[PDB]
This record gives sequence, C-alpha cells and structure tokens, in this order.
Amino acid sequence: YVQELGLSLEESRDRLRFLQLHNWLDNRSRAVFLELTRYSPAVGLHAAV
Amino acid sequence: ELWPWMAHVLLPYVHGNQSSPELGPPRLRQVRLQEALYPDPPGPRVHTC
Amino acid sequence: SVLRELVTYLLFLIVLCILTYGMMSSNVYYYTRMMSQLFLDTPVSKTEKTNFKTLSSMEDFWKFTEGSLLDGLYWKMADNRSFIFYENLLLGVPRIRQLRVRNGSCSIPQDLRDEIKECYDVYSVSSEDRAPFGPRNGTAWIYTSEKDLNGSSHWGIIATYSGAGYYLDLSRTREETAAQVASLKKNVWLDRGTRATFIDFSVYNANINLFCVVRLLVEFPATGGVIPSWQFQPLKLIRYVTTFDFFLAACEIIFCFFIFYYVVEEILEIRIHKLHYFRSFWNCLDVVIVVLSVVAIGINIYRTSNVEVLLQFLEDQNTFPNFEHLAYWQIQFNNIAAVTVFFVWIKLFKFINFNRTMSQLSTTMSRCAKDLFGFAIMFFIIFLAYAQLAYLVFGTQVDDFSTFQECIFTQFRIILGDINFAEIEEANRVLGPIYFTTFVFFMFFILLNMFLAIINDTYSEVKSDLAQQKAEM
Amino acid sequence: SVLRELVTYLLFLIVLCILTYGMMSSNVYYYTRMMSQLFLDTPVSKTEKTNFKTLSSMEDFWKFTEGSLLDGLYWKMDNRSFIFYENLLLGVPRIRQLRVRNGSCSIPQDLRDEIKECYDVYSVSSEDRAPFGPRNGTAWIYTSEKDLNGSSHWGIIATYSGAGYYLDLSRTREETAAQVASLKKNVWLDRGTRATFIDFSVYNANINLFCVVRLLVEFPATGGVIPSWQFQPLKLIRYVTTFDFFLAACEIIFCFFIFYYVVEEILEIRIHKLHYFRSFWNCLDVVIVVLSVVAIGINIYRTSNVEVLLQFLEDQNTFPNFEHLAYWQIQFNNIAAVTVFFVWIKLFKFINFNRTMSQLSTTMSRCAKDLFGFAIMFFIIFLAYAQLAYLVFGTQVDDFSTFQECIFTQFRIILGDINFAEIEEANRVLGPIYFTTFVFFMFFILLNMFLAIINDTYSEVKSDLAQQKAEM
Amino acid sequence: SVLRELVTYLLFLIVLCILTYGMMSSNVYYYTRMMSQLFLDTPVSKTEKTNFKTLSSMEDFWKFTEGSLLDGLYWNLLLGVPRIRQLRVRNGSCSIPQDLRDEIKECYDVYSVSSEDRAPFGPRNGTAWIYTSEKDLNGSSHWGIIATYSGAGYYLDLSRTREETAAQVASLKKNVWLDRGTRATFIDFSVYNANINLFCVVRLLVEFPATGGVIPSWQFQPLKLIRYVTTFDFFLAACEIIFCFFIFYYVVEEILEIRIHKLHYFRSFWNCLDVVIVVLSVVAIGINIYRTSNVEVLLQFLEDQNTFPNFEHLAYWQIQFNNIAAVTVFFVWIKLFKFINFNRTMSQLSTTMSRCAKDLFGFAIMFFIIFLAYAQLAYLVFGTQVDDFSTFQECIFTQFRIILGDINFAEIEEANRVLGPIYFTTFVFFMFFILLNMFLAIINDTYSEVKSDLAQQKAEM
Amino acid sequence: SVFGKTLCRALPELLGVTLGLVVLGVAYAQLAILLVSSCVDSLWSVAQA
Ligand SMILES: *[C@@H]1O[C@H](CO)[C@@H](O)[C@H](O)[C@H]1NC(C)=O
Ligand SMILES: *[C@@H]1O[C@H](CO)[C@@H](O)[C@H](O)[C@H]1NC(C)=O
Ligand SMILES: *[C@@H]1O[C@H](CO)[C@@H](O)[C@H](O)[C@H]1NC(C)=O
Ligand SMILES: *[C@@H]1O[C@H](CO)[C@@H](O)[C@H](O)[C@H]1NC(C)=O
Ligand SMILES: *[C@@H]1O[C@H](CO)[C@@H](O)[C@H](O)[C@H]1NC(C)=O
Ligand SMILES: *[C@@H]1O[C@H](CO)[C@@H](O)[C@H](O)[C@H]1NC(C)=O
Ligand SMILES: *[C@@H]1O[C@H](CO)[C@@H](O)[C@H](O)[C@H]1NC(C)=O
Ligand SMILES: *[C@@H]1O[C@H](CO)[C@@H](O)[C@H](O)[C@H]1NC(C)=O
Ligand SMILES: [Ca+2]
Ligand SMILES: [Ca+2]
Repeated sequence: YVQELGLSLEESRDRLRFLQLHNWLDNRSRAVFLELTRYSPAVGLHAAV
Repeated sequence: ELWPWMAHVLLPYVHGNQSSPELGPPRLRQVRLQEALYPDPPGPRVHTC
Repeated sequence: SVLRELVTYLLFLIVLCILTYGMMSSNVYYYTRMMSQLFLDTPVSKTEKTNFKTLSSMEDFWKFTEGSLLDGLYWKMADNRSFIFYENLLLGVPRIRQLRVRNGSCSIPQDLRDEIKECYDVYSVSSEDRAPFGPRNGTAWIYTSEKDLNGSSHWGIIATYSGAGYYLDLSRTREETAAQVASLKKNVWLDRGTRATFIDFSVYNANINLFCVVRLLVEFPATGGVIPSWQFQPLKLIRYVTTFDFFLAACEIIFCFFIFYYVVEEILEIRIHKLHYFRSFWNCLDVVIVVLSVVAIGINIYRTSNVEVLLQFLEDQNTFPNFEHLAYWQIQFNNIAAVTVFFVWIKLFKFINFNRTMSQLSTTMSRCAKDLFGFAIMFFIIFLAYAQLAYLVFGTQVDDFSTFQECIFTQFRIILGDINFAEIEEANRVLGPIYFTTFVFFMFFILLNMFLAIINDTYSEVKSDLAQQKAEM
Repeated sequence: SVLRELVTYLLFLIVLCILTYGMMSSNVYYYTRMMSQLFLDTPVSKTEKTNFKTLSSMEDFWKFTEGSLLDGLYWKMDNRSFIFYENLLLGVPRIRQLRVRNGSCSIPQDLRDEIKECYDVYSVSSEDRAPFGPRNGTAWIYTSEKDLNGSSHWGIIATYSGAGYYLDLSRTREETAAQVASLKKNVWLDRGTRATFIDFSVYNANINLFCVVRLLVEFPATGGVIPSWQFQPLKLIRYVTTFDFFLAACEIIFCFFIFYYVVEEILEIRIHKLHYFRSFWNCLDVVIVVLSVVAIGINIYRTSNVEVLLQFLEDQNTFPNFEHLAYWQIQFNNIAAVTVFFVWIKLFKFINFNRTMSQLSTTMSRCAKDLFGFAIMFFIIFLAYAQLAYLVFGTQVDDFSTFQECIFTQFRIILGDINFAEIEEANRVLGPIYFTTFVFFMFFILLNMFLAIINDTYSEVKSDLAQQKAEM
Repeated sequence: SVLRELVTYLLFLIVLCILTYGMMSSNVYYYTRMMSQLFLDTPVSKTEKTNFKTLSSMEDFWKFTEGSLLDGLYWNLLLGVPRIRQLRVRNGSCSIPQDLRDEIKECYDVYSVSSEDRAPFGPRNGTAWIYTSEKDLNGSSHWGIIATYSGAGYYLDLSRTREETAAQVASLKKNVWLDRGTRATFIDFSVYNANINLFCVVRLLVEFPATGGVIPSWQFQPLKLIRYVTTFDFFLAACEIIFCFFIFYYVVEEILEIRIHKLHYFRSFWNCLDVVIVVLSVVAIGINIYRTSNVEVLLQFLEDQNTFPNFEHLAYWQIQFNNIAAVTVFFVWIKLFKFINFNRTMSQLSTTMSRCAKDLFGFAIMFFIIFLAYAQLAYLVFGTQVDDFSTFQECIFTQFRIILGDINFAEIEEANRVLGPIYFTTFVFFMFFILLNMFLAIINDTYSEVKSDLAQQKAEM
Repeated sequence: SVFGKTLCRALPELLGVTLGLVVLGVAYAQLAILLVSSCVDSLWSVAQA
C-alpha cells in the first residue's frame, strides 16, 4: 500500500494524523516496510535504510 | 504504537533543519493480506509466524 | 669465567626488580578506579541512564557538561578550593577546547546544489576553520594557534587532532563555571562544523605524593555520531620527599653504571674480537637490551630535568596547569621499561644448561626454529587470507571486523573460544557460517597439528643423535 | 608379604574418610547462604538501591548501620532476638575503628601553604592513639590490643591491628539506634579513619552449630570504600549425640594410626638405610605424617581452650569473643583438606597388579625429569609475561592489579575467560601485542612441546620394555 | 553374506530414525515450557517484584498460594482438583545442650522419619489437621533437595471454582498452618491440554530448612495419550509393529546362532552389543505394551469431577521408558561402525583403537583417581561457600566444566584467598599440559606400531 | 616442500577420522536431544550425568 507520506514542510504530520484517523492499515496489516534514503555529502557515500 | 514513534523520531529526523540530506521523500508500503486476524492470544501468543 | 657474568647478571636483575617494585607503587589502581568511576559511570542527571561512556548525541554532551561533570569537579567544604574526595585537591581551573572545520571545504555535485547548501569535510589540518564566529568577544570565539596555546597532537580514535582550537579556562567555583557553560550553550558553540572537544584538569592528593592528570575527549565524525574516550594518568613530580625515594635514586644511579659497564663490555669485544658476532642470537638480545635501556635513560633525563610547568603553576594557582607532555612521556617511559624488563628476564636462558636435560631441550628448540619459521610463513599467509576476507565481508556491519587489526585480534580470540556468534551470524546468512566453520576446522584440525609433527620429529631426532653418539664412543 | 601395608592403608583411608564426612555436615551451606543474603544483599534503605557489596562513600556506610544492619540484627517475636525465628543472637554486636593521626606524613614545601593536613596510609607505626571528640566513653579513647583481646586481620589493602576505638551496642533496637545516632552526630568517622569492623555471632540451637559474622570496611587514603565480609559456622558443643561419640572414637583411632606410622618411619631410619630420601613414596609418607601431627596439634590447642565460651555463659550481656576460634578452625580445615588430598594419591603405590598398570606407572615416572626441566623454562616465560602485563596494565584493568592477579589472569586467558575489551583500550599499542604473542606462543609452541616430550618418552619406555622382555 | 546384514541393518535403522521422529516432533517441549513460564516466573502481584523461583520467606509462600497460583489454576484446565500437603517434625526431637537450655525452650530437628510428627494440631476439624499414613494417602517418596520426604503428611484438596479455593486458603492462613515445625510443603495438580492429545502433571515443592528460609523446586511431566485419527498416527503404528518384527527377527537369528557357539560367542564386542541392544528393545516393548493398556482413568477424569487424579504410577513409567529408548538409539547408531570398518584405509583406525583400549582403560582409572582427589579437596575447601561445590556431584560436574572452559573464579577467590587460587592454577596446569596428553601418547604409540607391523610384515611378497 | 606433500598424503586418514567423529557426534546428539524431554530443573543424577 504505497503511501507517499510527503508534504515535507509541515503537512507530513497532518497526513500521518489523517491516515491514523481514517484507519488506513488498522486491521489486517502484516508489516509496515518503511524505507527512504541517506546521503553523506562529506564521505561521498550514499546509504539505503 | 509505531505512529507515535514516527511522529517523535522519524519526522524530526527527516524534516528537521539538521544533518540529514535525504535525497528523495520517504515512503510507506504495508500489506493487507485480504483477510483479518483473530484477537490477541490469552496467555501465550503465536510461536513465530 | 661463566660465574662472573652469571653473578653480574643476577645483580643487574636484582636492581631491575627493585626499580620495577619502586615505580609500581602502593595501590594507585584504587586512586585511578575512584576517579574513573566518579567521572565515567555516574549518569548525566538523576533521570537519565546515560553516562560519559554511552554518549550518543550532541545534546547528551551538553547534559553531561552542566551536570555530572560539575557535580564531580566541585565539592563543598572566601572562595575556598575544592577537594574531590575530601582528599584530592583540584589544581587551578579546568579547560575546555574544540577543534572545528570550515564551511565550503567540501564538493557538492552540481546536480544536487539545490537541496544541499552546506558540506563540511572530515577533520584535517588543511581544512580547519580559523575565523571568528558567534559573539566574537572572548577567547572561545577566536582561533588560537598551537604555539600560543602550548599544545600538541593527540592521536584520537578517528584522526590525529592538533593542539589549537577555541578554548576556555573555567572557574574555581561551581556557580561561575555553571554560568560560563550556560552562556556557551545559549550562544550556540557546538554546531555542525564541530569536530572535536577536549576537557582537561588535574588533582594532587597530598596523602600519597602523586598527581593525577585527567583528559576527556569527544569526537564528532563527519558522518554523524559521538565517540567518547578518556585518560587518567598518575605522575610523581616531587620525587625526593622520603628516604625510600633516595634509595630509589641510588638504585637508578647503579642502573646507569651497570648500563655503562654493559655497553663498554660490548664495544671492547665487537672491536676486533669476532668481527661478525651476529651468528649467536644472544649478542642481538644484548644489543637490543642496551639500546632499550639507553633510550629509557634518555627519556627519563629529558623528562625529569624540566618541571618548569610545575614551577610556573606554583607562582599563581588561578591558572591552568599544563601537564599533558609529562603524562605522554610517562606513558612512553613505562612502555619502554616494561619491554626492557621482559627482555632482561628472557635473557636468563643463557645460563640454564646445568645438566643433560636442559641442553637437550635448548638444542631441540634451536634446531626446530628454522623449519618452524618455514611453516609459520604459510600459517601467517593463511591467517591473513582469512582476516582480509572477514574484513571485506563483515567489516561494515559487525564492529568486531571494522578494522584490519581488529580482524586479526578477533581471529586470535576465536582460538581461545571467546567468540560471540550472535552478531556474526546475521551479518551474512551465507559465507558467515562457512567462514567460521572452515576457519575452526582448518585451524585446529590441520595447522595446529603440523607444528606438533615438526617439533616431535626434531626432538626425537635430537635424542636419537645424542643417544647414538653416547654409549658408542 | 605386601598385603599388610595394603590393609593398613585401606583402614587408614576409611578412618580419614569417616572423619571428613563427619566434618562436612550436609547443608551447612544454606545456613551461611541465608545469613549472607540477609546481611549483604538487602538495600541499605527502601529508597536507594545500594547494598553492603556496593558501598561507595561514608554516607552509604552511615545509612547501612541505620538500616539493613539493624533490620537484620533485631527481629520481632527485655526479650532476645531470633534472626530467622531459629538463630539466637548472642550478647551484643561490637563496632570498632582504626585511624591514623594528622601530620603522619610530610607535605612538600612547594605547596605547603595550600594543604594543611595529610594522613598516611595505615601502618602500626603511624596509627593514632590520642583522645578525640567528646572524650567521655570508650568510643573516643584508644584501647590497646592486649586489653581488648584482639588480633590482626589481613584485609585487602593492609593488615590491621587488634586495637582501636570500640563500642559495644545494646540488645534491643531502640538503644542501638540511639547509640549509632549519637556516634553520627558527634563526627566519629573523620578523614583519619582507616578501617571499621562490625562483629557478632548467632547460635541456631536446632542443629548444633554456631556462626560468627565479621564485616569490614576499609577507607583508602585516596578516598572511597572497600567492603569485605566473613561468615564462619563454628561448632563448640561437640558431644551431644551418639554420632559425636563415634567421631570422637574415630579421632583417637586416627591418632593411633599416626603414631604407628611415625614410629615405623623413624624405626626405619634409626640406623637402617641412611638417606632414604632418594625414593618418592618415603617423601610422601613423611609429608603426610608432618601434616597430620600439625593438624593434631592445632586441634588439641583449639579444643582445650574454650574458656571464652564458659565466660560468655556466665554473663550473657557481653560481647562473645569468638574470632580466634574461627581463625583456627579455618587453619585446621585447610590443613585437613591438604592432608586428605595427599593421602588419596598414595594409591599409586599399590595399583601395579597387572602388567598394563606397571607399564603406565613406569612411563609416568620416567617422564618426570624431562617434564620438570621443561616446566622450569615454561614458568620462566610465564613469569616474564606476567611481569610485562603487571607493568603495562597494573593501574587500569583490575585483573592485573597485583602480581598474583596477573598470574591467575594469565592462567585464565588460556581457558578463554577475559574481556580484552578493557585490555585493548587501556593501551592501544603494546596491549594487543602482548595478547597475540602470548596466545601464539602458548598454544602453538609450548603445548606441542609438552605433548612431544610425553610421546617420545612413552614410545621409548614401551620399546625398551619390549626389548629386554620377550627377547631374553 | 555381509550384504544381507548391511541391507537389513539399514532397514532397521531407517525405521528407527523415523520412529524417534514422532517422539521428538510432538512439540511437548513447547507445552512444558509454556506451562513453566505460566506458573513460575510470573510475579505474585503487581506490587511485589518476586516470583516462585525467588521465594525467600514464609509470607512469600502465603502470597504465592493466594495469587499467581490461583490465576494459573483459574481464568483445557483443572483435571479434577489440586492438592496441597505438608510434612512437619516434632517438638523436642533434638536435644538442647544443658548450659544453654535456660534461654532456648524449643528444638526442631531436621526432617527424618524417626522425628516426624503425627499428633493433631490446631483446630481438629478435618483432613488438614490430622495425620494420614503413606499407605492410605496413595503416595510415595519424593527425594527432594536436602532430604527424602515420605508420602504421608497433612493434606487438603481444593475445589473446582476459584472462590472456594481462595476461601479455603484464606482460612488456612487465618489460623496458622505453617509453624516452626513445618519442614516441607507440596502442591500437586494435573492439566489436560485437550488440544490434540497431551497431559501435564505438575508438582511444586517448598522446603523449610532447620536454619531458616525457603527453597523452591518444581517438576512438570508430560504424559501421552495414544489415538490414531490421522495418517501421521497409522504410519507410526505400522513403524512400531515393523520394529517389533525386527526385534523378533534379531532374537530368533541370535538363538539360531548361539546353538552353534554356545560359549564361543560372547568374546566379540559386536555380539555382546547386539544382545544388549535386543534386551533393551524387548524391555522397552514390554514397558510400552504395559503402559498402553491403561486407558481407564485417562478419560475417566475428563468429566467434571471432585477427586484428585493420582497420576504418579504413569509418570514414573513414562520417565523410565524415555531414558531406556534413548540408550537403545545410541547403541543402534554406534553399531554402524562395524559396517564402516571395511575400507582398506579404515580398518587401521579401528584396529588401533581395539589394540589401545587396554591401556586407555588403565590410564582412565589413574586419571579418575587424580580427578577424585581434586574433587574431594575442592569439596572440603569450598563446600560451604561457593554453591558450585555444595555437593560432591556438583564438585565433579564443576571440574568437568572447568576443563571445558566454564570458569567463574570470582567466588572461588573470595571464599579462600590462599589455597583457592592454588587449587585452580595447579588443576588447570596439570589437566591442560600433562594429564590429557597421555591419552594421545598411548594412541600415537599404538597407531605407529599397528602401521609398522601392517606395512612391514605385509606388502613385501 | 614436505609440508605440502604431507597434507596431500594424509587426506584419506583425516577424512576417515572426521567421518568417525561426525558419526559419534550424531549418536551422542540424538541421545542428548531425546534424553531430557522433561524440564525438571533438578539434579536427576542418572539422567544428568
Ligand atoms: C556555507 O557556505 C555555503 C556556500 O559555500 C552557503 O550557501 C551557506 O549559507 C554557508 N553556511 C554557513 C552556516 O555559513
Ligand atoms: C562578549 O563580551 C563582552 C565583554 O564586555 C560582553 O559585554 C558581552 O555581553 C559578551 N557577549 C555576550 C553575547 O554575552
Ligand atoms: C603558554 O605558556 C606560556 C609560558 O608561561 C604562558 O605565558 C601562556 O599563558 C601559555 N598559554 C596559554 C594559552 O595560557
Ligand atoms: C594537622 O596538623 C598540622 C601540622 O601542625 C596543623 O597545622 C593542623 O592545624 C592540623 N589539623 C588538624 C585538623 O588537626
Ligand atoms: C559523655 O558521657 C557523659 C556520661 O554519661 C554524658 O554526661 C555526656 O553527655 C556525654 N557527652 C555527650 C556529648 O553526649
Ligand atoms: C578481654 O578478656 C578478659 C578476660 O579476663 C576480660 O576480662 C575483658 O573484659 C576482655 N576485654 C574486653 C574489652 O571485654
Ligand atoms: C515443646 O514446646 C514447649 C513450648 O513451645 C516447650 O516448653 C517444651 O519444652 C517443648 N518440648 C520439649 C520436649 O522440649
Ligand atoms: C488410596 O488407595 C486406593 C488406590 O487407588 C483407593 O482405593 C483409595 O480410594 C485411595 N484413597 C483415596 C483416593 O483417598
Ligand atoms: Ca655478547
Ligand atoms: Ca617409608
């Protein structure tokens, strides 16, 4: 269930609250699988979390 | 209780004005399994899966 | 005569043992443990479980500073001094320093120069900031060179930090130091450009005449995180107070005379008698012993001859006493002396040949050394081949193979049975168990037994030759 | 023939085993276990989490004596106290301290104006003997060792005298609390204080077994607290039951056996066979008889003087002084255990009945000189490494605090029982060098030399016994 | 001839290695450990951080018996009714010394059959205050930690609902039931899993030493009910009958063979191993058929009943069957070596051992003499302090674990500062550098001699 | 040159030793896993040894 969870500035919390209130994955949910990214500009290596 | 987790340590880590060059917004990809699950097991829970 | 060199070697050993007993005094370990437990194990405050050993962020450092550090430093009895355990006197004032880097000392790719507006490089001398910042009024906001600060390099964990940076000398009272650190925290002092921070102080403890120098370092790597490290070093700078100190001085003079005798005896022989002189392995031990001894004597003379930092501190006692070089040279001298003692004790094998069993064993070892070296070449090649594989495969996830020397140490610990499988197993589901099981089998079932084969063969051959030559002539 | 020696030795072994089984009354361990759990693991107060094993300062010590100590000492049914409704508390506990005097050391003239007092480490030549505080009672006046019936203790830091400033507490909590509060108000533990002792005893009439409890707190000259404890289950009413008389008879039987052995051994060396020390079994026999006569002397000397128990019985409102009995009981136990161990290894004198045992014993005896010679070299190397470790880690690790600690830690490294996380951080270079070289040389060299010597000796012995026999 | 023996042995092994699969793959261990965590380590109440494994006082026992115990027994449960009993001793069973009896007026000896108390005490109302002998109490010995306890005592059986058992235990606690003479107490019950087929008999013992305190111990025994409703049952039934046929074949062929070698048959190791295997197998079959024909009360107590299910005659046989069908598997597995020793490079490795066993046994005797000397010294020195040397068996096992690297050395040095480290260092040195090398010396010499005689007298024609 | 040759010629013997060791280990492991099955937590000396 691809949820963007965007709205970088301030509405990310609003989107999370709307998803929680609307019961997006309340029942019948196995895993969450949250994963974005990383980038270390100094060392020069990226990372996948 | 992972929603308070996200609201407390994840969103500040991503959108905070600190050392975290994300290189792309995060995402969520859960499962639905097309079938609900029984309630919590009284006493002992499921062994592994 | 053998008896003469034997008796002089025993006298040398006795004076060495006396020196080692003297330098390793009464229980300084308890002094060190009390200081270490006071400053490293107490939680940063009454409601957290974090201490200095488990710092994890920059805010934890601020919690520790205006917190457990001031709690340990200042003990209540006109501007009275502070005795840490009612016995350890705090000398002068502590000092706090930071080393920083420069903004824009990095290279942001042109396709990412729109959501990344600042990159700070890793610490290096050619990249450290030297410009004023913040409320540029005092010395905490102005760069000071290494020569104006009487500093030196440190060799921390991530890099080797210079002796410059931005510093403050704190106060003798809890209230003033608390105000100073609160002001430092308010006008942000530690930011994303901060790379290292030092805290330095010293105590005396007049009961047993022995100074203690304390240094606490916190490193902030470019990749984020916090790495703490610490150092407590006891020193003796007022040596001659008791009769035992004079006895130790006399023993030191005797040691210098013995070293002069040994070196002149060495040079009297190397001159013309037996110009090669190197096919013995006992002459090499003698020369390394005298070289280590003369190095230790030179270090001691260079270190105890000047105590001008102590004399300058005794003029006015409201300043920072700088004792880092003395502690550094004390550590160096301790290492050199320990190695010298070890080798002097090893040299004792030169005289235990009093019967037909000692000579048999010595001949066996001498005749076995060559092919032991020959097979140890292969043993070390295979050992390093396993170590590099462990470094490349597990070196980014396991913390036990993070560096090559650490891989070597972990592989040596596996032989003793001191392995923790709970972290190595999930680092790689395949090639994790394979490495472990093959290493164990080929290390205990194969390579440990070839040493036995070689030693057993040479010992039996030596005995056979010694029993066939004898009883047949 | 020779079976006379065999039957005599078997009877002696049976008697010794009976003595040691009677000496080792079953489930005495639980007595001391409950006592130590009650007095050592209870937190000093309901709020804090520290116990006697984790004392860290003088205030913790003051909280202990107004807390867990008094809670464990005094139980509710003057009236006597029963520690677990079974263990009767004998008399009153006693608290003592040893302290040094101000000016016992020299302050260097460089900073003399900043520091006024210095107190030396504890030593008999440097201990205070002058009155202090509110000089009214015995807690403020020095009492000599001879007038206090004391003795040395050999603590962790130093060996402490039997003298000092002492106070006898009361039989009830309501007065002991007042006495300790009075000692706390008028400061009794100053910067000169070097050691403190608490002593008492209990009976437990169900089984016939006393218990003597001593707690020690040492204050090093560099600040801090070092605690120690000792629980000893004595027995002083020996003859109560039939088994007691059985053990008493077995004791005199043992004495007769020892007398017979010593008279036979001295008869064998009156003028007969001068210098029989070339043998090994004779040295074992003389060691056994020396140990046995020493143990008999210790037992006779400690059991003929229990007057300290008669007196306490005359007046049961005083301090029962039982520390000498506990010390001598410990000495006797050590001597008896060593004697039993040395008696057991005397069976090797008799297990030669078949030929395989004869070959095994011959091989074992013929590999003695080579193993001794190589053990000399092994221990030279071992002690060199121990000295290196002591000089490098002697002030940081605490497994190398003392030389003997270094030896024990080196013996435990072989079995893989150390951290190496603290060794590597105490010294980054020369720390791991020691570890790697030690492991390499111990495992890949010396163990293989031991096995090589044993293999060669066994092969040669089997070969020449197969040569002289079956070929002649 | 050898091929027939090989194929029949592989058949007998393939049937056996899957017959044991149905014994270890029943997930009985999961149920037993689930019950153990359910009953043992759960706190007595939210305000006390204590459990049954860490009981230390009589009040702790009273808290436990009205608490986690009732919660576990009341919330596939409660086969009949549980039972709680106690064993006590007699006032005056031990003699106070004369000089001390002026102060102490009670003496309670340690538990013994001669010192046991049989008189009534408290309110003489029912079974809880009157002595019942062992024969009519349907019980036997227990062999506890510090003593061996009889099957008698003062007992009381609870009921089927939580409220009345709580009332009963509250009444027992009201008028004191555990005096100073109380030496042991037992709690017994049974639980039917009722999920597939599995019973669980639960025994709890609390011991009161003559000195003071408590000592807890527990025992969970899973029984087994036999029923065939799925192919996974008929398959094992067929495997068991084929196994019985295999023992029949082996015993009849052994009887056939012994007719020709009535005395010249018990000198080879393989034949004596075979006969001990077959006798162990027939004993196991006898116990199995005895136990399977006892389904008369296994289902009688499933209906709601107010009687204590005395399930001890079955647990004993269930225990005795498991630990004799395990040695049988071990001996069956180690008989495969006889078929392995047929290669040209494998018969040497067997002849070597069969030739050096004579010396290995003798040096084992000598090694065990030295080992027992160390064990007895350690028992006499550390006996009352360490808890690893509290009993002789514990001393032996602790030394064996020290050889394998399971050292503690903290309390060893605390207990005795001198002669404690001495024992450790000497033991480690002798057992690591000297004593364990002699076995290898014996094996090495035997291997060298075997190889020499086999390669020199042969391989020359 | 000897060290390489020795390990090459002792392979059949070493393989036989490993086969014997693994068979003995399998037998003992099955004994141990089938031996307890009780969870008694007491000194069952006969079964404990
Ligand atoms: C760092 O430098 C970049 C350009 O080099 C600039 O955009 C940014 O504002 C600077 N940040 C600070 C904190 O000086
Ligand atoms: C900087 O130092 C001056 C010295 O007088 C002081 O007045 C000023 O307040 C300081 N700056 C801050 C931000 O405190
Ligand atoms: C460095 O040493 C000199 C020598 O006395 C001293 O005057 C100066 O104050 C020291 N540097 C600092 C920053 O205190
Ligand atoms: C300790 O002794 C010194 C030496 O005379 C003296 O000056 C000081 O006042 C003494 N202090 C106390 C507390 O007795
Ligand atoms: C010392 O003891 C006397 C005798 O009882 C008493 O009067 C006095 O109050 C005591 N001193 C103090 C400070 O209590
Ligand atoms: C020491 O022993 C004697 C025995 O005669 C006794 O009178 C005295 O009271 C004892 N000392 C103390 C302080 O009780
Ligand atoms: C039994 O107990 C009573 C008091 O509890 C006591 O007086 C009596 O002596 C005891 N019996 C014996 C034989 O000691
Ligand atoms: C004890 O004896 C037999 C055993 O089955 C039985 O008849 C009797 O009822 C038992 N007693 C009970 C259960 O109270
Ligand atoms: Ca020379
Ligand atoms: Ca003799």
